Amino acid sequence: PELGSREIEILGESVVLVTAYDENRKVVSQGSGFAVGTGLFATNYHLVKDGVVVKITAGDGKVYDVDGIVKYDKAKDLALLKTTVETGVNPLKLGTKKSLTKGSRIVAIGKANAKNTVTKGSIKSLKVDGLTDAIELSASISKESTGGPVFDMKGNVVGITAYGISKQNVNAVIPADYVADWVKELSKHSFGNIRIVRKTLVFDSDFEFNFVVYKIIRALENEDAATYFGCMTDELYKDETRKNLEVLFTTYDLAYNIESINVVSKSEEQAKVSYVYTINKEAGPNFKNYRIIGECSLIKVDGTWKINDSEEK
Repeated sequence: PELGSREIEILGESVVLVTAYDENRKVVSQGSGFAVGTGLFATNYHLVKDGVVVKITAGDGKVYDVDGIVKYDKAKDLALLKTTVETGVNPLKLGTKKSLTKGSRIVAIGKANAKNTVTKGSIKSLKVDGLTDAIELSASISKESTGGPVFDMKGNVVGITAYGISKQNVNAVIPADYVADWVKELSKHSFGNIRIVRKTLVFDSDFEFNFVVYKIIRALENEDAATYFGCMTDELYKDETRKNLEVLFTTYDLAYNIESINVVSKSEEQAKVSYVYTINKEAGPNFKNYRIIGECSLIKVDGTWKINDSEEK
């Protein structure tokens, strides 16, 4: 009852390279992921959280654009990505942590920069002190394989590698049950109907405009008023806004989940961009989580695009 090389090679064809880029096309993070649907890939949240643009590379070299993050869990360092198109990458069958015993053998597969690394090991413990639900392994899985699948001797995905998720030198993996729950919920929706929770951009002809809106929302999320006011014309700055931001940044920890950013209209010195995002409270006193559906006007000032008006509901 041991997973053979032939099976490992076949399962490895579902493992992909996940690369996140900043607005200047620089690589900010890179790791592994795996297909769990035709256009759905599981990975770590840390590999994509700072990616303005995210790309997936399959074992055959094919590169796919990421449309956005459809599910995520910060405490479990978990993310589910949706590609802009359905890919030819075969989804992997997911198992459960309920079948695991301590001492049982596992195989982790990761994609280096798009060739595979196979790491062998065993289950040390069915819990990890400090984590709500994690599995401890007897030895380490390399940083480059993070976000990749962990298989049992039957070939089912029982975990997801998560480099640095616990205390230093603790080797912990997240149970596949969490990804299976997301896949089951999303299974009831067609591909085109799956909704984005945290939007990632593509380097297309609309990038210059969509990025202003992406940057200004990201600045509110990072508690960065200097970047927030830098995204708008000098005219839009108000002392009252600056004061309101100080209270918001010190009172709460907030997540700004972007659903969509789209150019409505554009020209050489003027543009309109629509956007949808939610504000979710992670910590602090009472806060009513809410959705913002807006549209803003942009103008080119000394070459740099800036927001000169907005309307939100």
